Amino acid sequence: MKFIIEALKRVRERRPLVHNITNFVVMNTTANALLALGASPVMAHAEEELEEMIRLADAVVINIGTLDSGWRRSMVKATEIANELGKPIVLDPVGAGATKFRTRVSLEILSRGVDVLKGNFGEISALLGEEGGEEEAKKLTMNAAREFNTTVAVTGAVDYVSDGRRTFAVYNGHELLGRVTGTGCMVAALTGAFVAVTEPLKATTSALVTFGIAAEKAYEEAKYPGSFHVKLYDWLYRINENVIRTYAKVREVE
Amino acid sequence: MKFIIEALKRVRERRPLVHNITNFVVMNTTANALLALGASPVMAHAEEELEEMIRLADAVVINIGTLDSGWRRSMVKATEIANELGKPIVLDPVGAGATKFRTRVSLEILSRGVDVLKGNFGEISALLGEEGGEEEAKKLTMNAAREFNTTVAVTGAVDYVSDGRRTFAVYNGHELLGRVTGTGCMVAALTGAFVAVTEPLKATTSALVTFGIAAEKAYEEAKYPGSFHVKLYDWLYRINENVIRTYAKVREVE
Amino acid sequence: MKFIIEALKRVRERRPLVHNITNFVVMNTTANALLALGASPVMAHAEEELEEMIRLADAVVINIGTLDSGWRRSMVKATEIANELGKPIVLDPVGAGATKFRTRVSLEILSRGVDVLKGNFGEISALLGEEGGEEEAKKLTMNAAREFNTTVAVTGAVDYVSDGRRTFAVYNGHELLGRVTGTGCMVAALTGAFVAVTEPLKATTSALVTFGIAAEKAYEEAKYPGSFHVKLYDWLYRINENVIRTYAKVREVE
Repeated sequence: MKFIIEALKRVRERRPLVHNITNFVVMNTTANALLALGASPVMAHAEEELEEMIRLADAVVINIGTLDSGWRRSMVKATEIANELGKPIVLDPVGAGATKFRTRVSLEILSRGVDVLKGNFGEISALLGEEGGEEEAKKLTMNAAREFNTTVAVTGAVDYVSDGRRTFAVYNGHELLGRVTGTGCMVAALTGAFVAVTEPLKATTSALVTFGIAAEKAYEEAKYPGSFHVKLYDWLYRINENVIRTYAKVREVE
Repeated sequence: MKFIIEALKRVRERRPLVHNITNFVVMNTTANALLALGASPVMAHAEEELEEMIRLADAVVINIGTLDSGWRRSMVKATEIANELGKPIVLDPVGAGATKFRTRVSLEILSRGVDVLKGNFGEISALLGEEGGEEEAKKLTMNAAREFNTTVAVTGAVDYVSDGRRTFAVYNGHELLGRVTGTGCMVAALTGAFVAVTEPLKATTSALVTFGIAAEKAYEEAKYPGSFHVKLYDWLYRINENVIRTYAKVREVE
Repeated sequence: MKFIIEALKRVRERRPLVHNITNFVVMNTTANALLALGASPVMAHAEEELEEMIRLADAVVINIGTLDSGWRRSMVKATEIANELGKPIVLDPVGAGATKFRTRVSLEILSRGVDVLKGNFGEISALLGEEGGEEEAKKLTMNAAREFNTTVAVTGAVDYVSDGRRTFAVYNGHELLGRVTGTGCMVAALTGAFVAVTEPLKATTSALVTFGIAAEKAYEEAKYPGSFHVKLYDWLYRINENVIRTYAKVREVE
């Protein structure tokens, strides 16, 4: 899809700085994913520097994977600062639905407003439920997008992305991603780079297609978890116009 | 050994959720080790969600590698919650004997009760000493198991595992593991998966044999630290009945 | 250069313990870099064990990449403890100049005294400016070294290291390092190992040459970010006298 190739080019030409207030398991992993793609990561959470860092950044990615009271304070404050400045925010509600704490904090951030909400079926369904696979996943994506007035992506074998009016289905990816931790978190981080250079719906769709293709390419070279993980970074770096043209599996729905 | 092949099969069929309250150096590393083996990891420490997360989990792994007062509180509380629910607990006393703080916290957790205590000679000897290589390592393993009323593993060139009555010696492994950080921590995390599906003595022995074989297989493919580390995950995923049958080096002692 | 080959040999013969109070993104990464080189890492920050850990260590590496009020307290206390004991300190002012918080904390640590200050042009220039490319980088390195009464390294395409009286230029390295996060942090950690066995100027210069060569060797084997990252550890382990003799690009300036 044309806007995907152009978005990737924009990310690499502009080299956006993506501020991550993320979890301990994906600190290095999402930073390297961003660098491989062509963006620049910065991980910071101290309330003493949140304003200056978010001012410096082009986008903010919030990941609650390993949150606690201290990080929650930083994440909520960051959301308020980013919204005041108009810096796009990407939220990955890791574990929402698993514990009330995660569901509560996710809704708290969503109440203030984010630009992209990205999670799996269970996480997004839990958020929409508390607040109030294909056809059902598509409906969930749309309802959540309207409910939270933002662009939502419900990831899965087939990913669905919607801003409430338009919807895209992404078929790229590989099941071995299930054996590498924080892959959805990598997508959230990459989305941060794309949203810095293009609107939310196209940015998130572009992130899913790009990462999904990288996963397919990585598997071609490595059939096992360890080597496969390494190849993900290789392909986030190597993916280009020709690869997207030949591997992209995405369509607009409805 | 037959119970090892069966334990591995059980881990992969049941896909247990292993809750880790661990150290910053091994967050990603132990999560990916668990995923490669066939289990599911979850890293969480917030006191606001410990009960719900431990309720969700099938086993709890505590690693004090980078502890502080805040994490200590979470670890002790987790131990009390897990014991009330009957969820097996694996403790890796990283650095016990190196600082009083680590020795103290380890004994505090052991006093409440764990199902598996796993560490090297120095760590376990320090715990047994404060509380109160082969032949000496074997005796240490046994005395510690009776002292702390649990299954203990003293890792080394040859690993010893004992529940106080029975003891096993594991000869699998490779010295290059000494050049990859947190490998013992990987074993503790994997033990969490095994203990969710089989009793402590067999679970820990199975974890040591499985990881030890993965280390041997990884070295066959990679002779240097970086590439060797990557291959560990590949083999935790590839190891199967035939590999265990042909590579396992384990025997019951006494 | 002869003192580099000898320093590397000393690191591997003595296997120094390098205490790191570092950032979340480089926890595993710097630990494995140290192990590959031949040193032993230990990551600890709890005020309850700082004294015992620094007493145990041969050098202390402080990295403010993901600091907060809690870690700042630990870092400042560690600096005071290390100086009282005479344990060499390496400071990597990650992000100094980006936020006042990072600049402030860096200067606070520098005021108490460190043995090696290592950062890029922007970070060191911000510290020297607040306190008060080649020719300019060289002048910066020298002025900063005299200003902070320590050995300073301003990293870049060409690295400059000076203790205020003597200066060295390092030409080794590869641009792909820009696509792997925390590479400068890896150098700071390695410097911790070298400074434990040789004086600051030679230790830092040796660290830059060794890592720079590892980068060149890694690129020869891997042209993409993921695989390249893995090969860095392989070569920190494989580099030896012959490789240094044939690849080293370093000279004393002035």
